[PDB]
Amino acid sequence: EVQLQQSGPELVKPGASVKMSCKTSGYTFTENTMHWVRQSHGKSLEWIGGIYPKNDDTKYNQKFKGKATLTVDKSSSTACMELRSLTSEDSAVYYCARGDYENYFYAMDYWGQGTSVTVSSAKTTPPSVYPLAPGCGDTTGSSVTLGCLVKGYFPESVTVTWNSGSLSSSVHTFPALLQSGLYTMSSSVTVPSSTWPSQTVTCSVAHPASSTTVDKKL
Amino acid sequence: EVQLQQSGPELVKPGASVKMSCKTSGYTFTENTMHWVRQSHGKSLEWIGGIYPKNDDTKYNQKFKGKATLTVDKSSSTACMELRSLTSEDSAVYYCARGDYENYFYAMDYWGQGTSVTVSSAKTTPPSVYPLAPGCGDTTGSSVTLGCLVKGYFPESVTVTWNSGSLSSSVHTFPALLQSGLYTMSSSVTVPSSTWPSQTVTCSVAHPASSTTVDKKL
Amino acid sequence: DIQMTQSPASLSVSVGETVTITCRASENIYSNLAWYQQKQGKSPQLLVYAATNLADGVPSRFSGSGSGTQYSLKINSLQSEDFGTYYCQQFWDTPFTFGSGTKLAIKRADAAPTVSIFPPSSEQLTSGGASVVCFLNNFYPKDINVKWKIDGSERQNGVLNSWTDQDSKDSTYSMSSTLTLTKDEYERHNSYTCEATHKTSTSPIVKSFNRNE
Amino acid sequence: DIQMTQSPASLSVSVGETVTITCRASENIYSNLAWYQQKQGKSPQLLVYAATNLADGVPSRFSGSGSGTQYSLKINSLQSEDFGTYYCQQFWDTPFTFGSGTKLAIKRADAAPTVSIFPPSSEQLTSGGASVVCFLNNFYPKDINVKWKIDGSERQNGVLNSWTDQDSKDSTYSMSSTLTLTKDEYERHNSYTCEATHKTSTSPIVKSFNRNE
Amino acid sequence: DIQMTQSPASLSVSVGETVTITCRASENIYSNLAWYQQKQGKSPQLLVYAATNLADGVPSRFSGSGSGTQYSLKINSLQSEDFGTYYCQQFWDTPFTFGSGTKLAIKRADAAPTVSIFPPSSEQLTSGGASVVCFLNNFYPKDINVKWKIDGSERQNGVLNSWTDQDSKDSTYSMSSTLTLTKDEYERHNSYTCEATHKTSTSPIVKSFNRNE
Repeated sequence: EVQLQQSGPELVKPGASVKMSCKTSGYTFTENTMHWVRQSHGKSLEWIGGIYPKNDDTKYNQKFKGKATLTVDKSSSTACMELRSLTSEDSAVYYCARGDYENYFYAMDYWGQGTSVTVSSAKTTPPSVYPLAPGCGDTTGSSVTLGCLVKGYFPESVTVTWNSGSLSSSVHTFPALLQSGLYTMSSSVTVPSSTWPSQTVTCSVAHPASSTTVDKKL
Repeated sequence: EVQLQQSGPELVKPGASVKMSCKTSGYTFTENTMHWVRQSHGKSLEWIGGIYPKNDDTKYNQKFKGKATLTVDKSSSTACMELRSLTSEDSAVYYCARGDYENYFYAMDYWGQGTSVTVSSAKTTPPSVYPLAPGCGDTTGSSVTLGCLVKGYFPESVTVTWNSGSLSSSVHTFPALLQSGLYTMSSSVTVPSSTWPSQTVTCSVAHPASSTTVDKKL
Repeated sequence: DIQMTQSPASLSVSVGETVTITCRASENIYSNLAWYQQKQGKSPQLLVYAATNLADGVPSRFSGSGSGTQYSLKINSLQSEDFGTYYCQQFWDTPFTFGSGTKLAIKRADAAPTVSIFPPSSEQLTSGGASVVCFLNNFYPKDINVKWKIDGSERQNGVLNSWTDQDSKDSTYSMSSTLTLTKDEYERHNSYTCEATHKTSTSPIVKSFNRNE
Repeated sequence: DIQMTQSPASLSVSVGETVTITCRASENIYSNLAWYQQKQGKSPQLLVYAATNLADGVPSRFSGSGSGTQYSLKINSLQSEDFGTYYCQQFWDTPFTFGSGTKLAIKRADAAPTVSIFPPSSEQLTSGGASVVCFLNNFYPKDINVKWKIDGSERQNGVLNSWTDQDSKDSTYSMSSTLTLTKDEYERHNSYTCEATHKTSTSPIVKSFNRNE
Repeated sequence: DIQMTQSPASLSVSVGETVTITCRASENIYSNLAWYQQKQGKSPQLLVYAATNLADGVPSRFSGSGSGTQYSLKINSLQSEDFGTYYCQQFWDTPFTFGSGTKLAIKRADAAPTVSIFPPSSEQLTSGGASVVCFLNNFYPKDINVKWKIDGSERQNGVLNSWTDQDSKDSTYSMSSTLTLTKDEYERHNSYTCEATHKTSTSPIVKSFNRNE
């Protein structure tokens, strides 16, 4: 069984470098080659480069000639990749894949864990969430929805719960966007109008990075 | 009906030679050719060489140039093969197959009996088996298994029985490995916990080469 | 430089139908093409390589074809485990340029989305920020948009739109739209409107409210 | 030199399904390929030669295909008499390099293996040798391993592992694992543990005992 | 010189199955091949010429194929009127060398042959000749032999063996074996034995008698 294990994501200051290494197992390393693929946002794929550790010889993309640097260690059967001069748009997902037998063709069967990189100049901020509830005095229609806006939090992501996890049916998880160096997301739940506003409801969010939890009444 | 009969296996001292011959029948010998195939452990196949007895001309593998030697006898319609300088890893299975009509292509329909060769510097030793039974005073779970370890025996193989062949259902035959020039195998049977330890049980093994049988109580 | 794209942008095929997807290349490779299956939060794997042979673990339902610069992938039939996206591969020359990607969906009966707009709370008013959001949920198909008219005037830019992937239970989508606005704009303006334009409604559904009502 | 291998290592196909097996070659023969059927303890025979024509005694269920350096063998459908391994053949140049081989199995319902560990007897203690064994039987699929932790420490090398081929009655496998150890190691150590890691169990099943218990 | 043979020697196919027969040529004609139907006591006729087109009176069940030096004839399905032999034809160069021929049979349930041996009469004893015969009838399949051990000694040559073609009623074969011997051999020998070795019997069936019994 061929298995390639990667490392964990890291936080890099723009302008510094990064060390990416993923070990290989389940086969013989030096007879085959290695490749790298970058997945840019939102959805795209691009071939970073490859290394065949018999010489060692390599080939890179025309744009990565002055950035990506690859090296290999055959003692621990691992493959390394170095990236320098990181910019704001350099945040992406990298893969560890094994190529053909002394060949770069013959499309690769197995891929990496998908370890990504995070490069930004902004520090961690506690999430600021506020209750949003009706209203002008009437609720239309018979099925009314609620929600709470989670904004001003770093980094992705935050964990949100509804009524201490009592109702898991109507919970909806909305992704965020990138503006002003911060992140803004939301969530939506639907409750019948018969129980509103008789039964209590709340919005609870937890941020694992800064260990900040905020409880509030809608 | 084409039939190719081989000889029996032999015991060769490392460094000596061996005589391998297999007679042919059911067709005309001299118009066709002959080939040899070696099956290395655990599972692999390799083409030793071939002989076409019109000249006689032959071709061999690059590694067998200085080892394998082939000769033919058209009077008795047989094909011979000679191997010299046998080593520890030269133990394998050989096949006797007839080729095409003045051609080495056109893959061969019929093959040999599979006569193998045994080359080692170790002599025959009587098998040493010991009883293995519970226990710490409890048997878990409701279905308990037994077994006896057969080690220190040469050559492969030995015949093992369970309760004088009364229960043939749960008997399992485990192959052996190669270490320290000896062989170690085992067997496993499953009996209900209701009859244990009320009913007697035993492990009997018989070695045909040295004519040594060992009876014991589990 | 070698370049290629797929067509069309996205597909929707239920379980038990035939999927026809193609990716056209500018130059002619004559030989190699590959297809990858990438789900959400997982890495791709090899399916069909060299436009013909299929890798391990792939059933007979996936079959490739095409020659020259025109290639295709025929899926008969589709199963509930095939959800994800597809890519294409070219071995012709280095560097390799991959495909643009195509998203798959499940065809079903159309559903009218629910829409609501909510006023901001009183805690945000003293924090310096203010925002109004418009909730849309349980719709189909994928093509819909939203705009903001404040007293009959468009607000661009500064309208954020987040999308949600395929849901496992009822097989639908969801979104959220939040309008960013300062303190001065909230005081001189009253009506806040958001509209949902969907193919199953001949007119945009409008939800509105007022500050003094 | 001419060289070729097969893919993948092993397959499992029940009776009545389609078998797709391929063996890729580095150079291009353009013509000749052969497939051989070798069971346990018997010699192979010819099935399909030249990638197209089939030999005598072979039914219509075996059909070959492929061109250039890409070849394949399509088996529709599989029957209970087809158990064994497959090889490949190349007539391009001498010497001939055969295939690596691929093992076939029968898909069925998964089964949890039984595991037990037994202490050595008192007759071995005076003979100078000592061994502990770990019994595993009645499992599926083929992928499983075993390790030895003595008081929380790995023992390598010297752990032997024997495997058993397909069983005719219940269609399962079996193994045995014996740990070789000297007289000094047995006296200063107490706990002897072996673990069975199987895909149907989220945690390794552990069997343990003690000398003083 | 141009030369070609068929494979295999003979086939057995019942009514309603597929017949795969091939005849390989040393050189490559690229074009022409013919198949002939010759029964017992009648002349052949043309069936399929140029490996593709079929002559008149031939149904759609006969279809040819193959290219280069590898050709084949696919019969789907077989009918009770197709009994006979097949040949092959080559127009490549003069002189034309035809095929070796292949006999067809009908598969059915196996049957154990009856065997008996009879002593010679008293009229032959004074005529100067003497013979012993061994009767075998109602067997299947085609592969069987017979030998003569007189007091435990083989008699070769001088053992004649005659064979019978397919029977129309019960669909079986028959043979006869007569041992030629002189006057001196009959006087000093007593036991006359003939054996029938058939695939449905694990041991040769022996019929014997004596002169003084």
